Amino acid sequence: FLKNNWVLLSTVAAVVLGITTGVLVREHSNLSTLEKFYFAFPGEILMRMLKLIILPLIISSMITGVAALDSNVSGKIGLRAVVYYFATTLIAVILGIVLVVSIKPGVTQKVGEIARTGSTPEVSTVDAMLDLIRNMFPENLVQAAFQQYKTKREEEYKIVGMYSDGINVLGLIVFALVFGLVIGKMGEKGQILVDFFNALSDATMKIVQIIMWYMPLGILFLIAGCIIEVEDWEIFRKLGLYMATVLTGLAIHSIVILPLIYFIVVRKNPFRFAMGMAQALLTALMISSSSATLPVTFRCAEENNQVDKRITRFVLPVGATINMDGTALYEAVAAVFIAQLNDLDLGIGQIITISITATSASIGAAGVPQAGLVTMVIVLSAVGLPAEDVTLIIAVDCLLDRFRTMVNVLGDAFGTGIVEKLSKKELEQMDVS
Amino acid sequence: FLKNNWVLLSTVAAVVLGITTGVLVREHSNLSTLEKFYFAFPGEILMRMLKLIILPLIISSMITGVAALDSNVSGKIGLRAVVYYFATTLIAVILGIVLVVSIKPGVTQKVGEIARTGSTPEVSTVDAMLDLIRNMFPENLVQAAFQQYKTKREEEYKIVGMYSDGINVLGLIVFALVFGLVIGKMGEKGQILVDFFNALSDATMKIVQIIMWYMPLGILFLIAGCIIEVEDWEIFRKLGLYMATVLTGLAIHSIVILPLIYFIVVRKNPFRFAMGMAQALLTALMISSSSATLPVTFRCAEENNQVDKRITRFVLPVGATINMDGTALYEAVAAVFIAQLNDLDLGIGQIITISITATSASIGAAGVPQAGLVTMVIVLSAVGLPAEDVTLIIAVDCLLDRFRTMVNVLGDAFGTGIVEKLSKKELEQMDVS
Amino acid sequence: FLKNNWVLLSTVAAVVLGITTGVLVREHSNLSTLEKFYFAFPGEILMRMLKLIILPLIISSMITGVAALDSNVSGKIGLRAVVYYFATTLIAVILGIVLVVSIKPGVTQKVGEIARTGSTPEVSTVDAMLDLIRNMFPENLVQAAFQQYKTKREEEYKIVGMYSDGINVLGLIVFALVFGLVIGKMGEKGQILVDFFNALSDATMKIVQIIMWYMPLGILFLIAGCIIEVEDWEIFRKLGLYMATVLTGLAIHSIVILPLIYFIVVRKNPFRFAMGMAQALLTALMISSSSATLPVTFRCAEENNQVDKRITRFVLPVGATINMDGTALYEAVAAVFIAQLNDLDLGIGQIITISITATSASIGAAGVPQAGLVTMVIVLSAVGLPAEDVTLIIAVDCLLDRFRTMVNVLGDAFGTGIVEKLSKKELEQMDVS
Ligand code: NA
Ligand code: NA
Ligand code: NA
Ligand code: NA
Ligand code: NA
Ligand code: NA
Repeated sequence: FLKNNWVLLSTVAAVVLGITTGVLVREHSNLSTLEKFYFAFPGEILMRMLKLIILPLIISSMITGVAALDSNVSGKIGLRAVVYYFATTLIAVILGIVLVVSIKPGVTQKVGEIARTGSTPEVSTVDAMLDLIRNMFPENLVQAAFQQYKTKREEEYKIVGMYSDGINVLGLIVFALVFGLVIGKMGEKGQILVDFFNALSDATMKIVQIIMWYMPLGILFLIAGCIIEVEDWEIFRKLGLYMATVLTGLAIHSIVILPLIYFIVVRKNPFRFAMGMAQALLTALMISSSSATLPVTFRCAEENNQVDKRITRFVLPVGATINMDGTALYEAVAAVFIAQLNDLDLGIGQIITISITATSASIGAAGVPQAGLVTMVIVLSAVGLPAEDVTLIIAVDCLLDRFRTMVNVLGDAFGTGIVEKLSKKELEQMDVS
Repeated sequence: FLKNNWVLLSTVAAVVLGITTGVLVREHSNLSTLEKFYFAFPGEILMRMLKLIILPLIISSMITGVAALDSNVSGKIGLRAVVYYFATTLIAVILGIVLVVSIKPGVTQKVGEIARTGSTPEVSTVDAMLDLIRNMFPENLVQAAFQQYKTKREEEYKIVGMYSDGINVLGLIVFALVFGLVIGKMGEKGQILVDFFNALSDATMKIVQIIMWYMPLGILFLIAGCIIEVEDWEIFRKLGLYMATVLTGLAIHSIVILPLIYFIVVRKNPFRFAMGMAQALLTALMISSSSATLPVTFRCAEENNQVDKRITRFVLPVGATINMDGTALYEAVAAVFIAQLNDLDLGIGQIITISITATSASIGAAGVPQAGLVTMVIVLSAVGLPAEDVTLIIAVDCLLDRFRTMVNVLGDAFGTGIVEKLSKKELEQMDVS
Repeated sequence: FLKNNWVLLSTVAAVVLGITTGVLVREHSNLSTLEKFYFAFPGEILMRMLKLIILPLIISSMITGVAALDSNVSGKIGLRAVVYYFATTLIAVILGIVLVVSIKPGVTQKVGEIARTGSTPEVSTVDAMLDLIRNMFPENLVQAAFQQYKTKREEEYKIVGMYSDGINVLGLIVFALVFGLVIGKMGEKGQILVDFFNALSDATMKIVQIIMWYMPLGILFLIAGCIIEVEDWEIFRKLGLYMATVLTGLAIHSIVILPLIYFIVVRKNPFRFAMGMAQALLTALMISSSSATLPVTFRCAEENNQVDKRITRFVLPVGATINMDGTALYEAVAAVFIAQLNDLDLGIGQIITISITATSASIGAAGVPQAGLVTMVIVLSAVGLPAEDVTLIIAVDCLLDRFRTMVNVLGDAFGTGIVEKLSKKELEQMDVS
């Protein structure tokens, strides 16, 4: 049985050992902040090693995937993927809103009882959306590989912009799509670039295979340091009903809505598809990042589920960037819970604008130093609530982010198969002629 | 008639509509600073899309152009282009000085009457020239793609340098020329690099062709927001004679001096050459940037005027970087006008040093966050005037910069044809053997 | 005799003329700080031109060298090189410690008599080593080409990290080694990348050949400005015995230890090997940088000593990065001298930990804005001395750094030949089959 499922067994054992070690250490010892930081060093090393891979993999994969297909086939496949992503995000938002409204978690809990943690950023909604469009079209290609643009209102007001660290994934993907479309039409004139980027993609995948050897040791310390950070369980008991509502929404979505759509589109049992993606699901639940787990999702979807490479290389990065089913559900539930916490009544129009803002904000927001907090503030402003109410939820974000990430990865994995089945005729036509 | 001149007709219609919209909006409505900024969003998007193209196009074009020619042919062509650029800049400076001296605009106008706008930077002349030489030879190739070097005097004085945003075009072009010279001599060993950069150049040109579709909508809002910014026309009336002198100099240069030299060198009617470049001229007059309009100039000069690609790819980027006929004329006229504004008499030696400083400063200065203001301050210091007198002219810089840009582009376009005619024998000899 | 040794003769003449000019200028004239800075402009230009070459040369050379060999041959060659580097650094540290202890320079000199210069940085040992491991694995490939990571302790303490300028050579070399290993195994799939990087390496070497023409003029002003900076010779007389001890250690190492090991391993006379590397030795003694002189060492070792390119391309960059025989000897001598300056007795265990800290700190530290000062502070903290005692030695660092650099380059040059002789069978086996 070994030498075939060694990676999965090692990951499971590392997760179990890390949970046990975190519980034992935190319970039977007292550590300072500096010692707690020093305890999680291998996890940080694994984090930066996985971050090192994102740029070459995304660029080469997008260019190769777009360049392989014809222009007409590419347009159709992209349209189907976009429609699927939008529909799934909207359904997730609707389910979240319905659940949080029905359960009514915030009615009993008082605002004064709940403690406050973290700091609230200052957000302008229009400036945030305009910054999103600006980052769609960067000014410098080299700067976009490690930096992003942001505008702030300053003084009777003037807008001033600056650049800060953090890779601009959206602009890079837009440019990679346009470049692959252009070099596909050149034919014999652009073949050398196609070969260059194909070789680069293969090399990056082999490097990821190398990193997979060290992954378990970093995973152990990552989950252990996640457990050690929480000082007390009283806040967890105080936020029990809200976390239960969020987890119920995520579980219902992942177990019912996506498998039902998959079975309706492609007449196959979706649980074998989910079993194929189990390794990527555990990776997403541990690392808690959708872009860093992309090569694992690539490998799972291609080797286990026998999905076509032409569909996968195109679909997976775009889904990793713009498909946020777990996030939008979270935002909606948190917004309505905060509204119920105060003595504020919610009308039908308020629910509608909350849903629209959550759907657009999650899809648009691909990466920001504080992306979730900014989008949560935007939703709260849309409903009219103060931005300072975000502090109430921050205590359990480190715990819920992992489940949100794994839900996003599951959505992308299901979507790749659905789009592959939808465009079965085009692939046959293209390969025969 | 359509489907052949659609781009030109759309650009003309967009310019007319933008002027009309700007006039109507500013006259029949009152807007705040924030609303004025929000009104020009499509123009800013077009700006950053055009800036995204500069780096790959310049690098690939320079490498391909130098690598195609032989070393001896390259040296001759470069020498002819450099001599033409220097001579045209010197003639422009002389014409400017003669005109501003003859008209005497500053005699009547009092210094106290003219209002003051903007902020005056602090400039050291020797430090500025040394920074120019430093930027000729950058320390890092990756950093030079999006940043530039500057030194300031601080304390009995010590020099401290730092890096700020803004692409270092001069250093990139120097390195690209050296690299293309080196890989041309390698022969069979460097062929793969030649193929790589040829394909990159073709892809970049196709991407520019894509951007040309959205250009008109951005142009409309660019010219409209340019018109809306000016608060009142009283300052325009107060600076009427100075603007008239500058426009007279630019028009005389563009209509007489360049066509005469072109007709003398190559026995052809230069107005058909200008008609071929009309699209690039309108692009430069709208965007007001010489580097961003380079692909349009490439396309016009190659498709319409049937200029050789070997000459064009070498000549156009260098001219875009170091040929500043419109700027030097502006600087000279502004300097002498400021001198006439005060009770200061100008001697022959003062005129000579003004002309020399304007010629060297404009040619050397290719790109700086505030390039024109810094060079104007340098010229004022050379004649001995205070740097605070720059504030008087800033009011109409946004209007005059477009005409200066279009004059620079026209000079480059004429120079490419003149150099092509001068080196007709070398091309034939190289292609036969 | 000319046209064959023109570069060497020009360099020697430039060194002599620069020493003469520096002595005459400083003695018969008085210059301000600004004028002293302006006097060394050509040297600074040569400095930045040599820095421009490091990134492409290192990346292409490492990728090409690793990709050429088989995986098993690569592992053996790397292991032999690593063992040689560690052994030579340890021997250098032991010799330094023995010499400084025997001579006893600090017994007579009082602490109060010695003047203090410069500023002492704040260093945390554990944070420094963790930063070294972090820089081994960077987060962004584009950012690693011009920036480095550093963590500081801030407030009951929290760790905050930031990025500052300075190329991350260690992370780039680790990635280049892994990439070359991966693309070597791909075979026919990775051939285009191999060709690309081979051509890039050849082009970079030709560009270095171009820079060699301007090198002498910059060297003259570099050595002249080095001489002019020192205000008085009294401090040199006060630090005479310490400088004599350091120079004795360096000379003994370079003349006895390395040639003896070379002769023992490969039965050849090592002084002809040293004569071959004379040009690189003078380059290192003038520029005082090990990475900037790497192409000169490449050319000397390949053309003059007939060393195999497969061994050289692999060995020389790693040695330039991690082989610091001169530095560790310096650190040990300085530490023990500072200890003798105070009324502090040194035990055997203290000597052992000093030697271990010097050996590990010099090898690990490849490049930092203040690398020597930080490692000296680390050693002083390891022995328990205050970090403020570093100010005593800074006066002669600009003089001693050149000798340290030339010792490092000599060690790398000897190591390449020793490793080539050790792995003679593998090369024959690989080329026959
Ligand atoms: Na979705
Ligand atoms: Na996703
Ligand atoms: Na000119
Ligand atoms: Na120009
Ligand atoms: Na060593
Ligand atoms: Na070295």
